[PDB]
Amino acid sequence: QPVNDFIDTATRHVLMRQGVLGIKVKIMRDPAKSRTGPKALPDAVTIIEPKEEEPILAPSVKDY
Amino acid sequence: KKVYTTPKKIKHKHKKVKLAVLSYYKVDAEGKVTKLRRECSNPTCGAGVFLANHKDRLYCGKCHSVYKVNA
RNA sequence: ACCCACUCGGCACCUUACGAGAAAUCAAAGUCUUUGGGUUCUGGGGGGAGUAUGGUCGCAAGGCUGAAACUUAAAGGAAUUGACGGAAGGGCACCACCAGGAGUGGAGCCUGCGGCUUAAUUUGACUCAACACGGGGAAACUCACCAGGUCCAGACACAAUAAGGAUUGACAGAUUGAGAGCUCUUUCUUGAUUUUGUGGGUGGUGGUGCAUGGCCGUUCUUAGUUGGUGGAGUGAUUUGUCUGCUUAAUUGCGAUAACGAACGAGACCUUAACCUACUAAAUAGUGGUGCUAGCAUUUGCUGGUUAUCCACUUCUUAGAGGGACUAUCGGUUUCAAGCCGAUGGAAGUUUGAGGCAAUAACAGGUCUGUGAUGCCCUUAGACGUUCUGGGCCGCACGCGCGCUACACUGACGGAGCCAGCGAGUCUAACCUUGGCCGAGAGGUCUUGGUAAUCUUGUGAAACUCCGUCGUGCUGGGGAUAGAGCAUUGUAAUUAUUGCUCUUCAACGAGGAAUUCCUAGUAAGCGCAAGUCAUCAGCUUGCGUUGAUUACGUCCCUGCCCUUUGUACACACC
Ligand SMILES: [Mg+2]
Ligand SMILES: [Mg+2]
Ligand SMILES: [Mg+2]
Ligand SMILES: [Mg+2]
Ligand SMILES: [Mg+2]
Ligand SMILES: [Mg+2]
Ligand SMILES: [Mg+2]
Ligand SMILES: [Mg+2]
Ligand SMILES: [Mg+2]
Ligand SMILES: [Mg+2]
Ligand SMILES: [Mg+2]
Ligand SMILES: [Mg+2]
Ligand SMILES: [Mg+2]
Ligand SMILES: [Mg+2]
Ligand SMILES: [Mg+2]
Ligand SMILES: [Mg+2]
Ligand SMILES: [Mg+2]
Ligand SMILES: [Mg+2]
Ligand SMILES: [Mg+2]
Ligand SMILES: [Mg+2]
Ligand SMILES: [Mg+2]
Ligand SMILES: [Mg+2]
Ligand SMILES: [Mg+2]
Ligand SMILES: [Mg+2]
Ligand SMILES: [Mg+2]
Ligand SMILES: [Mg+2]
Ligand SMILES: [Zn+2]
Repeated sequence: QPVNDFIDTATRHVLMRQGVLGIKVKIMRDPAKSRTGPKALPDAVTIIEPKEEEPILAPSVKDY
Repeated sequence: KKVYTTPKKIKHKHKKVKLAVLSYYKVDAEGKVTKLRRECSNPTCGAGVFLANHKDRLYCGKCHSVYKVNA
């Protein structure tokens, strides 16, 4: 499906003196810009980066 | 392929004759002009057009074919 | 005789490489451009050729010595990647077997192919990967073929003819299959649109698919491709990408001069399964209520009523979510990836079935899909086109896909009586309910539907029940043929199709061989759609009834992978 989604293909027939040539063009668009559709490949698996903690600290409690 | 055959005799064409024509008309000694060959009473053939004289047969050629007036 | 240590001198092997080399490799092939221990011998591109000639030795065969002319741009070495093998080792698979199912191969017919025949029987394609294929079911059309008849739709440029008329058309007759003015007779008509010529176009189901594009099929039911940093090598390259294990998978685990990634696989997408949770619905449906029929009557049971109202969303529809991750437990295993069993679960075989699908190869098929196309051919007595008629169907016979059958798990006759995927008419005649008529086929009058609204609950068929028949080519089987009725169409003859009576063939389970298939599958059974005016024995799908037997292997066959050989690289054609 991402093919449907992200690649755009066109074949044109250039008619030259000696015969004709077939031109095929493929363009793959950046998924991260998709504006209106999946923002990535189905493949894509990002893990959010954890936060270096400064734990310890014996109990205590705030009052408001 | 094969090429050529024929029991001879190739069909021709048409010519549409010649004729230095429209002498048919008679003008007297200065100079009354009388029409030879009657003209056609069809409202699509304003009386300039004439009728050919065959046998029985008078014929409007301007009517590309049509109508068979006969005297 | 044996064991240990040492030491001369041998035949060898192992590991390394400071070092050498074009490399393969080498304790010499090292101590060489930082070039000298002593010495002998041989080579100077490839052929011509160890040939000619002379000498010499030999019994001979022949040995030693040993040229040139001429010809030629490479011959050659080592290694690398491919490609191929009628070498070796592993694997993978119902287009392979195993266990079986259902058959085809035998028969009648249908249908494609060859062959023959023919005026013509248009043509492409011939192992899987040609032969119910070209969506190829051809009565005209299609159509390309054959017998014949018209027309130019021959752009444009120059030239010529020529307004005293360049050219156009025709009635009747002749003619012709033809009510074609094709041609001719005849004599009007037309008015610069044409005609003639050359040049140039143009069309062409003409050729070339071995000139091409595009598309498609095949290898492939396969698992392969590539770069970053590091390691190896002067280099092309290699390692990564690997013994093993595991997987449908270069899928992973693991091993590890590699580490970490990308394409392909997976992911993704579509469809089938699960939601009494969500949002709803007179184009879907339930319960209640009225109005109402029948049977009982004791409240009951079974129906009618596109709105008589009320409520709901379980069944139907389709939006949004949710769900499964081989989960829990256990066995097995390098307790690794995984595989196996049990439980739970709508669902645990990639959940089932599909879509999409890398790099690369083929002189695979298609110029007969294209106003895609190069080149060649042809172009007015056309290979353009159209009209009439025939032909693709022609039948000693070979081959392939099929359909129907050989009956009693059946045929026939009454009766029960249940799907799913679909499709339908505007400037038109498509899908057709209902009523009459008709034995049937059909006919006729109306009708609903541009559709979840009507056809249609598509009341489909196998199937189920009660009967008749009773093993007899029988009432199994329905070829062939006669006679009649209708439908489509301008047209049905060589019989489009449908109905009816009659005729009642082979076929008594099919030799050698051979196809397909593992679960809602095989097989049986029908339906809708494509085609379609009319014609399905074909296909694409659909649901209905619903098994037996594997859940393995490398024996056959096909392929893939390593190893290995190569003088191949246009790559064993
Ligand atoms: Mg090699
Ligand atoms: Mg078997
Ligand atoms: Mg058998
Ligand atoms: Mg014709
Ligand atoms: Mg010309
Ligand atoms: Mg010419
Ligand atoms: Mg053409
Ligand atoms: Mg080709
Ligand atoms: Mg091609
Ligand atoms: Mg050919
Ligand atoms: Mg399979
Ligand atoms: Mg290096
Ligand atoms: Mg490899
Ligand atoms: Mg619901
Ligand atoms: Mg269970
Ligand atoms: Mg070829
Ligand atoms: Mg083509
Ligand atoms: Mg045919
Ligand atoms: Mg076939
Ligand atoms: Mg019956
Ligand atoms: Mg009658
Ligand atoms: Mg109406
Ligand atoms: Mg009988
Ligand atoms: Mg019968
Ligand atoms: Mg049909
Ligand atoms: Mg067909
Ligand atoms: Zn007139």
